[PDB]
Amino acid sequence: MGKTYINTSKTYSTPRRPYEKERLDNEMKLIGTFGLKNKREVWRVQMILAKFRKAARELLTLDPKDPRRLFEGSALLRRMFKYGLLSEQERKLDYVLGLTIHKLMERRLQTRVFKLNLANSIHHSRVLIRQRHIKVGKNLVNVPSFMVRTDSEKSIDFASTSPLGGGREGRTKRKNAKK
Amino acid sequence: GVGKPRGIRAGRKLARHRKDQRWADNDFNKRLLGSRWRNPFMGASHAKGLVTEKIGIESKQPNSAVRKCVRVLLRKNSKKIAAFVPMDGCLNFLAENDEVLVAGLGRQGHAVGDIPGVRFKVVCVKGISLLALFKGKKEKR
Amino acid sequence: TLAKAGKVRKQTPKVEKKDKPRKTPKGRSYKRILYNRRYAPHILATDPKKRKSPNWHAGKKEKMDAAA
Amino acid sequence: TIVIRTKKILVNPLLSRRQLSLDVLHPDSPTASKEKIREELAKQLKVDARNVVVYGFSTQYGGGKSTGFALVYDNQQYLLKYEPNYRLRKVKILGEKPNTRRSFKELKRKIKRTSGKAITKLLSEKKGDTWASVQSKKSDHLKNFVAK
RNA sequence: AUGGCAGUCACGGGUAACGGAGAAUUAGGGUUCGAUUCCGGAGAAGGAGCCUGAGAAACGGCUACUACAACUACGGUUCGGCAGCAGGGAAGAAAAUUGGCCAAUCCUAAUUCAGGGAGCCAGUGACAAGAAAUAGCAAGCUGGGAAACUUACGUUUCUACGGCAUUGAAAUGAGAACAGUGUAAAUCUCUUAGCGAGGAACAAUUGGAGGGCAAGUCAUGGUGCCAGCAGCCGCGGUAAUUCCAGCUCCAAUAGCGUAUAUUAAAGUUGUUGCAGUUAAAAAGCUCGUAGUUGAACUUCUGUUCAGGUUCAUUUCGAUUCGUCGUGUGAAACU
Ligand SMILES: [Mg+2]
Ligand SMILES: [Mg+2]
Ligand SMILES: [Mg+2]
Ligand SMILES: [Mg+2]
Ligand SMILES: [Mg+2]
Ligand SMILES: [Mg+2]
Ligand SMILES: [Mg+2]
Ligand SMILES: [Mg+2]
Ligand SMILES: [Mg+2]
Ligand SMILES: [Mg+2]
Ligand SMILES: [Mg+2]
Ligand SMILES: [Mg+2]
Ligand SMILES: [Mg+2]
Ligand SMILES: [Mg+2]
Ligand SMILES: [Mg+2]
Ligand SMILES: [Mg+2]
Ligand SMILES: [Mg+2]
Ligand SMILES: [Mg+2]
Ligand SMILES: [Mg+2]
Ligand SMILES: [Mg+2]
Ligand SMILES: [Mg+2]
Repeated sequence: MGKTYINTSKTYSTPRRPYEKERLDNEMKLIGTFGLKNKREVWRVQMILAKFRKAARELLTLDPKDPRRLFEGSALLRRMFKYGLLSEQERKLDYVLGLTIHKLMERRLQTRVFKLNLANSIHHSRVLIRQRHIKVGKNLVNVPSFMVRTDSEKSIDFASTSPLGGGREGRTKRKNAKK
Repeated sequence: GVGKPRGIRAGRKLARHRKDQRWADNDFNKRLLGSRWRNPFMGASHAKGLVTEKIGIESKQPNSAVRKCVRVLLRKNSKKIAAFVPMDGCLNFLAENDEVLVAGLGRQGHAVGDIPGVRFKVVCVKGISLLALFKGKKEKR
Repeated sequence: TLAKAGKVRKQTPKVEKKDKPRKTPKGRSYKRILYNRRYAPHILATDPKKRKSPNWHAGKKEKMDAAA
Repeated sequence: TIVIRTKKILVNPLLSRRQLSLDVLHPDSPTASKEKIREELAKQLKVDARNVVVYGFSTQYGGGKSTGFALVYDNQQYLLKYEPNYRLRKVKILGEKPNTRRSFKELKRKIKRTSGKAITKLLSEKKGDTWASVQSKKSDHLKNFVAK
């Protein structure tokens, strides 16, 4: 008797033109710039940027004093702020649109750990936030595709991880036989 | 004005007109006339069958070649089927009377440009994907 | 015919495959290598109109060394 | 060692107990054993350990913090009447949980096909564990226990 | 008594049609589905009849018939109906264990303790959805470079960098595990000690490389309109860019081909938004009830007051990282 009720949702987005010379070129130049793994990821991001603009357009369709806009518009922006996509001095909705996927990509646990000199590379970082080598907030973050919020961008180290805690993984297996 | 009538009171007219002038579409006319159900598979995507005999067919126009084909007998349907056996050595696996799984070739209707009156592909022998029998390291009986 | 089945394949001399010298990294690594061999700034550097074909290296040992 | 912070507490005079959320801090050691958590709590409350029952725990994805809920009963004599039969076998007070299903389903089989005469007899053979039995055992823990 | 319905489609027929809530794609308008967790309906092998009850034509109740299932000492009998669960058979392109429990959600009863294949647990499970590893760092050699040192191919250095069957130790889940958590119990996850990675390794496939459609200008081997490819163009008849295969490349990547129905591309069914001389398409021509479509007039207008609104500003008071108040003019609202 199976009656699930949790919800679906695809984070993907397949492109119409399957072999756009110019499009693929950006996806790769992107995957290499952000240490991505598969084209999927790149679409996952575009799909997200979508929900924002589709909601920006949806709101721009309103009177400037619409009970709805006034409330949802602000709240959407407030969120662009917590994730730091727009700077204090970029309120107005119209700005929600001029958002580079390149900008939204930069606010990831990946893009951050590297740009925080906390790693030797855009890649080095990638295996790190993987091996738990990175804690955020009061919790530990394993998933490289974290949406790093402004407020907590301070709290990002390695709590009780070999590079702060007490290592002995490859070390132990190493020194014991040396004798 | 043009042919179509532009009255706010004449919706009915436009409506019936579209429902009518719409039969001119084959795609429409097709599914609308339970045509899909009358084909050999009875709408189905695939069909099991027994090999009635391996026959060969000649290529058409600018091509000249011996195509490999199996005459199959579909199970519940019970029809004579013309089925093209894919890749190279393929027919060398199809033993007469074995069980075969067939599917169509690009939209049920025109066969591949080359073939004559064949509308089907053979994908399984004794319930063993052909591709599998085509690559050594896979399967064989 | 019939007995003429697969005449081709039967007649083909089975050549063997070059047993992997090392390995082919599968994962972000492969996509990485590609990024490097082609969209890395040194190739986007020289004219975008005079940059080579991602397979002119048809495996030609003579032009393989001339490039590297 | 550990550090516990009590979080959300209610006072239920009905079942005579206080319900509270627990947040164990074990930065270093692995998840705390209910047992050990039982006493570091009883100490902060200053209540007999066996009158404090802790259930349900978690452990945030590697971080040394575990959330859980516990219960404070005033009279172990209340605690014994309220707690579930399964929580008792857990403190090794009630005991076993033998496989009823199968046989009960089979007796239904026979009984449904007999007249009172034998039925009674059959019934004198259905896998034990009466509620009347559960009580006598509950009762024994009652008298035989006293302290704190 | 003789009406009731009908082209504003009766009556009849089809529906691989149970209706909704909704589902898939969507510039807008649309197109196609809704067996299937909610609701309502219908039914329990087909069909009719009934007992009982507050309540069903019930159907995990009964009676007869049609077709069936089980036992028989063949006299007779069945608390015989799985479109409840678990399973077989059958059909077929096609769908899991004859498991566990009453612990949670609720239900039922004389009812705080009893029963419940509702339901929950677990097994099977790439339907499908979420996150995500198959490597990271550095030395050295080296290509690049590059900034330099500077009339030439030479040294310093550094760098977006980039290569290697050369180097080196750190890192780490898979894995496998005493403990703890969790559980009705059990499995698993999660926390975590002892153990756990260097090349056929602890692992990427699938599908292509003439055009559309991203990627071989290999002077590669075999085949010779044969075998075969090919979605459509077309490949193939001894020097094949499409076959067989090697090599190297490309694409999506724990996924990727294929078949079929269906959405968009389809302004290729068009209300928005088509076409109609010659490409398909104005009827040979007129009349004409249904239908569709219909000319212009009826307090206009002015004055003044007021509330905001805006906008303008040879301008005023406030605040800052962008608003308010004040005045005019103006319009229009009211
Ligand atoms: Mg660790
Ligand atoms: Mg042709
Ligand atoms: Mg019981
Ligand atoms: Mg009808
Ligand atoms: Mg329907
Ligand atoms: Mg229902
Ligand atoms: Mg009703
Ligand atoms: Mg069943
Ligand atoms: Mg229960
Ligand atoms: Mg019960
Ligand atoms: Mg009574
Ligand atoms: Mg399950
Ligand atoms: Mg998945
Ligand atoms: Mg255990
Ligand atoms: Mg090495
Ligand atoms: Mg391949
Ligand atoms: Mg091929
Ligand atoms: Mg080839
Ligand atoms: Mg050749
Ligand atoms: Mg495709
Ligand atoms: Mg058409």
